[PDB]
Amino acid sequence: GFKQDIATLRGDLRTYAQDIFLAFLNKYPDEKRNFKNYVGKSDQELKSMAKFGDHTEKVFNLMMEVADRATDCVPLASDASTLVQMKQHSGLTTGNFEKLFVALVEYMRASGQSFDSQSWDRFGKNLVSALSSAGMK
Ligand code: HEM
Ligand SMILES: Oc1c(F)cccc1F
Repeated sequence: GFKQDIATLRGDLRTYAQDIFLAFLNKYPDEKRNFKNYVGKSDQELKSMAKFGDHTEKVFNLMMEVADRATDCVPLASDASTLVQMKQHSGLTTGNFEKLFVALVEYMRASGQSFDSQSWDRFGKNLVSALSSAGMK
């Protein structure tokens, strides 16, 4: 289930962090509007670019801590506040987060693996609600 999935993802974190973010950017090409540096690059090129590797691993590190601190796929209000109050997310709306989690869930569905995709889908919808509650537009 959800907790084991966090351990699975952490066990190959750099490869999952990259592959899931790339699934997000390729499913939602207009999301590159927040990532000008990424435009006109193939996956393999992105995975050579220093800000890409470092950003993707920092997102997935923090994602997994918020998932690990959740109860029944419901994130802490404190983690939602932190995410809202981040200077880097100045531009962002919950729709950015909804899309990341749709891609994650669809990546998990297509994997050969026994990920609890139901629980990640629930986690993403609960995170979006929390973010709204904490001030994100
Ligand atoms: C659970 C979900 C997410 C977590 C935990 C998270 C976490 C983080 C963290 C820790 C940073 C700081 C990275 C750094 O600059 O060192 C960051 C930066 C950033 N995040 Fe997020 N993030 C999430 C979702 C999103 C989404 C969905 C977007 C855009 C669609 C986004 C866009 C950014 C951008 C643009 C930056 C800084 C500029 C750059 O990418 O280089 N984040 N995020
Ligand atoms: O505690 C944190 C951070 F330090 C960064 C992003 C999200 C989060 F919940």
